[PDB]
This record gives sequence, structure tokens and C-alpha cells, in this order.
Amino acid sequence: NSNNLDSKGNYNYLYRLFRKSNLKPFERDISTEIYQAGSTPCNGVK
Amino acid sequence: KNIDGYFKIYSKHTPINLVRDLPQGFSALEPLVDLPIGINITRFQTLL
Repeated sequence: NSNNLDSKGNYNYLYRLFRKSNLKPFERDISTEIYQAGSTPCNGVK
Repeated sequence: KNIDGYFKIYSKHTPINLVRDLPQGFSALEPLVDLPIGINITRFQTLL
């Protein structure tokens, strides 16, 4: 537990909630592009 | 070679004399260095 260390409130900790494919072992991905959950191309569109 | 971000290098040096074809002789390269590169390489370019 790191509540006494990481909890200020604190929100600078993020996780990837959406990705089109699952990551492989010991793999990382820092992609910033808007997740296209539908057929609509979200090229900057929200 | 590269596997799981662990890039391996092998090498060999031999005196030879041929114009354009590779030598017919048989030889084995030996492991040189391994680093956790952490990049799944799909492109490269030799620098001159």
C-alpha cells in the first residue's frame, strides 16, 4: 500500500483503459491517439 | 538477432581473397554482446 505516499487528492497516475489489441509479455505502449471504439474515424474528433 | 527486447550480436573475421562471391569455406560466428534494447526492431539503415 502506498496511500500515505501517492494519495495527496492525486490523479497523475494513469492506465490504458482502451486498446485495439492486447499487449505481449513485458510490452509497453504509450500511444496517445483517441480510441476509435466505433467505425467513426476519431482523427482528433471526440 | 533480437528476442523479447534482448538484442544479440555475433561476429567473425577471416582473411580471404574473392572478387564478388562469398567464400566457399565454412566458419561459425561467436556471441559478442547482449543488451535489453526494449525496441521490437522492424527497420534499419547502415551508416557510412
